[PDB]
Amino acid sequence: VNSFSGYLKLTDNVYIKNADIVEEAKKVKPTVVVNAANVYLKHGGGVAGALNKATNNAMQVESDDYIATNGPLKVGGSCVLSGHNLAKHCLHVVGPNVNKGEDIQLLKSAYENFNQHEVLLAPLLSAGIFGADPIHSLRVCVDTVRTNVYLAVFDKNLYDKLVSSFL
Ligand SMILES: Nc1nc(N2CCC3(CCC3)[C@H](CO)C2)c2cc[nH]c2n1
Repeated sequence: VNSFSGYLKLTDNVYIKNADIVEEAKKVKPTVVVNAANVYLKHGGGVAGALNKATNNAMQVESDDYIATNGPLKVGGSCVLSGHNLAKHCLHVVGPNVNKGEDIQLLKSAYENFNQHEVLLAPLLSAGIFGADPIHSLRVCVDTVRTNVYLAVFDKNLYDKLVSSFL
């Protein structure tokens, strides 16, 4: 039993909800919140920009130190950093950005990072400003993640379309 509330159960391990991931994180304080990161951990917009704003830019400060030490992530890769006031940890995961020409096959690799964590609150990778089809992203998530994933979907219209079209 965990503290996630009001989710629709999609499969054995995947749950979905129409919710702002920022407000969901602040209420649940999950062990792991997933950020829709880029390789430079520059959290300017989308889910990343919103999560960082909620940390009063502490996420960005921590991220800049991480990059200065380690260099950029790989597309499809991840790193674990602090969750600040939102979660114990933030798993920064880089899904491919279609608006940069990045290979969509890397979306499966991106979701594989979730399997290193027993329970996660996450957005749909490569959705929103990353330019991929959120329906496809959900399919890859379901077919790749084996740990317990709670998806927060910001747009109510998109949430209903995801549910109604789910196979
Ligand atoms: N669950 C959730 N998702 C977010 N994003 C941003 C927009 C897209 C649609 C294009 C990509 C995704 C929809 O879920 C993911 C945000 C941003 C702020 N808060 C959020 N909360």
